[PDB]
Amino acid sequence: RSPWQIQQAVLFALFLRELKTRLGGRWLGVFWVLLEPVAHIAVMTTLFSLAHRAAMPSIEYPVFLITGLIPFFMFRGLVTRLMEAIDSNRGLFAYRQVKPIDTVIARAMLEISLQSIVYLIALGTLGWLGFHFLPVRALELAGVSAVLIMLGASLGLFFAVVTNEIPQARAIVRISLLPLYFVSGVIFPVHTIPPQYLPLLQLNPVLHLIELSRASFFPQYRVLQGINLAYPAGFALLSLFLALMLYRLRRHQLAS
Amino acid sequence: RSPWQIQQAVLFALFLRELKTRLGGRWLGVFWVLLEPVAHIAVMTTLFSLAHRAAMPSIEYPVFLITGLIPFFMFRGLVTRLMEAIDSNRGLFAYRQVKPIDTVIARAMLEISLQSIVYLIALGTLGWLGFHFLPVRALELAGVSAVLIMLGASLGLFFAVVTNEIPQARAIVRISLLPLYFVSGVIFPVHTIPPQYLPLLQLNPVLHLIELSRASFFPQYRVLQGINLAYPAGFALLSLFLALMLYRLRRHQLAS
Amino acid sequence: MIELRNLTKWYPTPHGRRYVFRNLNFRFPDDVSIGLIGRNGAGKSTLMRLLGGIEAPNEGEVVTDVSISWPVGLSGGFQGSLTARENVKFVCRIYGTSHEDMLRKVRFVEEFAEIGEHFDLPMKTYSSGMRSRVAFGLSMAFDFDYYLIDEAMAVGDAQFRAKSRAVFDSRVGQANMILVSHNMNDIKEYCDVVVLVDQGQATLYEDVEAGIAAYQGSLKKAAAKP
Amino acid sequence: MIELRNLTKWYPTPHGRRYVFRNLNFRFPDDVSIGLIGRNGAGKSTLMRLLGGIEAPNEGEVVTDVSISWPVGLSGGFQGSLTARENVKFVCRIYGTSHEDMLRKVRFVEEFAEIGEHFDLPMKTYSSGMRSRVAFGLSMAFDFDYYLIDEAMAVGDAQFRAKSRAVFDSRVGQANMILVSHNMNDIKEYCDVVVLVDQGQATLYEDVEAGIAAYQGSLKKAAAKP
Repeated sequence: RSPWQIQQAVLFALFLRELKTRLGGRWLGVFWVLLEPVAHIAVMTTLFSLAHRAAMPSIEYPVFLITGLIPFFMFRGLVTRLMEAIDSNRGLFAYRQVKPIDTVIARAMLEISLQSIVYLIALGTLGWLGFHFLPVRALELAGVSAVLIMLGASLGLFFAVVTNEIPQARAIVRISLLPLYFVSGVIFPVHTIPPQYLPLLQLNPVLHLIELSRASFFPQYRVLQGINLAYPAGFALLSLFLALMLYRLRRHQLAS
Repeated sequence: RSPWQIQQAVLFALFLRELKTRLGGRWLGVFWVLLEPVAHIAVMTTLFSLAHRAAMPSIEYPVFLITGLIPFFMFRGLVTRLMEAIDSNRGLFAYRQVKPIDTVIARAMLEISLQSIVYLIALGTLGWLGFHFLPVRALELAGVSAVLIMLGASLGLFFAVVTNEIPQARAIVRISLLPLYFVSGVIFPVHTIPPQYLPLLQLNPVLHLIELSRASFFPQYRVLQGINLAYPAGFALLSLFLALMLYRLRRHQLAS
Repeated sequence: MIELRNLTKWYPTPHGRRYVFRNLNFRFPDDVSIGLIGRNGAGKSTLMRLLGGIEAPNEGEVVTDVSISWPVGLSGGFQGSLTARENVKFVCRIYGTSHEDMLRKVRFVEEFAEIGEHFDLPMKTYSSGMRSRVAFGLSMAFDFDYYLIDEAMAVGDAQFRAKSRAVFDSRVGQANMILVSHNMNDIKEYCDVVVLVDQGQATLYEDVEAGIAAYQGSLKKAAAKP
Repeated sequence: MIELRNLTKWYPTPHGRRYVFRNLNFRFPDDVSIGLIGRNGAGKSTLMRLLGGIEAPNEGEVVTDVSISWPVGLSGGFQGSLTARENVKFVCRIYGTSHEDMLRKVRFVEEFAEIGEHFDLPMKTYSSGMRSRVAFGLSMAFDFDYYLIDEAMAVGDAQFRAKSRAVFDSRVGQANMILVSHNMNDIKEYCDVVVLVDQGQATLYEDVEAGIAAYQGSLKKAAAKP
């Protein structure tokens, strides 16, 4: 019994276990999770269509909005469901060979698969409406998406380990996520905001990731200066190393 | 033992119970419930100051934003904490002489007291900075605030009774509250949006309540047409009657 | 003086309503110890919960003028986040206890529990026996006219069993107990009258041995049915 | 082979660390039945949990080359919102058991439980006896080298207790058992060696009678202390 096989078995068990809780018992969670993006699409198209037309006459609003909104939804879902993974299955730690990291990565893979399904469905229904859906450069888009996924999972694991025996921190990080919706410039193009506040907004790694994903997805998309992948890549690597180190240091205390 | 006396005793007990849970265990909840408004103040002042200056040169941004944001915070807190009151103390109905409505109104009065304290503190710190804090017409402001409080408590009770034995509904109403932040026009003055979408936005009662509160609070504040108190007042009365009726119908089934 | 008037309790099931009690009208004898006996699933626990106010009957009501306790040893009414002192504070806040009385009661509960520093720890941070000790203390706290017991005499360790039996014998003669036990010796020792619950109907026997024989005959008739 | 190497376990209390075990190193005898006895609070239950993997030691470790079971009859490891079939399926996936084996495991648990349609209903609607029955069935579902019992022979009704006793009698000769019981007749009947736990130290007696006499002498010495 090598550790890899039992790890895979318990990961599959936790994954389907999470899938049962997250999705509805009547197999209807997909309906709400598909309603979440379309409401934002509707309100932003009815609220900022002419503003985007004044912004640039090159890319239509729906595809440009989806290609940034869905990765942001993946990021926020990874952070939120990863920070609550350990303090949701306290009883399941009674069995041997369970561990908390297995729970957090089962939730991570469930969120990744679900949001990948949502992204594929959105791309399909976008191509069914006569829009442009095929990525011009798919390899760079895949790399950017992988970096964003790693950053989100790392931040979620860090918040899960650090904020043990203090639920109240979990209450405030969520309120930190709300301005990040507008700071990241997912809704409106960042080319319109004046440079007077650009550098303070260049410290958001998800901003760089979103612009690079849009640049790799669209043909002839102008990326402004200081949107290198090096800064979010280093941020993700450092945060992942820090979170893994903190989990390794506090291992038996997290199980309880 | 009159029913009012035992009701008051259990309300005071349930009230302090909700207090202990909501406030921090180290007497720290005041810190975050004061931090939530100031972050939004800072981001909206750094993001829309010149836009408000172009809007009207009569009312400065901080007081105008506070006087609409704090009532909206009270409304959203009432709805959110009221709808989760019954499915948070399921082990409390084992004792007799207690009812779910006692828990929901204890949470309502706790939220009202907390937000009133926050509002008074914000007004004090606004007057300490040389701004204008004294309401010109305080009776109309008090009536509008009472109507808004009743509407919020009624909606919370309705969502508590209706969405029992289905927590998934509580998952989606939160995503219904996020656009309501921008629909209600609390941040930016509603005088700037073109009339082409006004008739769809006049169906929000909290919009009417916020504009009427601002009109009763500020001297010489222009209120646009169709912002009568009659529509939100009738909305609140009808919703309260419906919620009380639905609670009375599903009384024994609620407590289990 | 306890009466069940038109008591009709049923549970919702996918096959319909599972009727536990159908228009049950029954008057308990006054100022005597009662032994509630019956088959498994006959509704003894449901009847005790209805008497104690845990479950509200759908039709009819329970009319009483004396204080009826909750099930002794029931730890389900506690909050895992709250501590023992706060829990008993809330419990005596329910009944409108005075400050001096509740303070002393709290001290009495802390002495009876023999739990120590964990007394200031939340219920969640408790074991099953520790919760049982706390629940027993608060159940015996209020000077109830009627005390409802459902197999609570066998909880805890041997020392806690002896202490609970000693305090119970101290309370014998000052209050009446309604006891639900499968051991007929306990019914003989601690009860003066017997109430047999079967098919949603309650039968009163002023003689303990007669009710025991009736229950045994009902069991034999049920076993003989093919 | 079971060994506790440098096992140091403590409880967090406001007055400091309530140490239960301090540098406990002890080797269990192999292929024999063990009776873990000791005073109340001496550390029998927490040592059993450490052996079963429920709680990890603060310092040291437990080294074993044989399967050690969870506390038999423990319902704390279940999910209230999940039904018994999916619960035992999840426990099967925990140990990496094959599909055919899981099927029979599920069938065996369902047949032993004798619950019925509620087997497709979740534990939040279950009672204490139903939870004990399903926990017992899920415990017997796997062939453990060592089975751990802490007063699990007093659960259920007379018929369920008799069925469990007959099953364990059939099991005797195929697997080993660690028993924590205050009744020394069960220790004499079922255990071959005795391990006494006192003051964080474990003492092994190859003779059951010698260990029982030592524990009785320790109890007498504790009672004689003023």
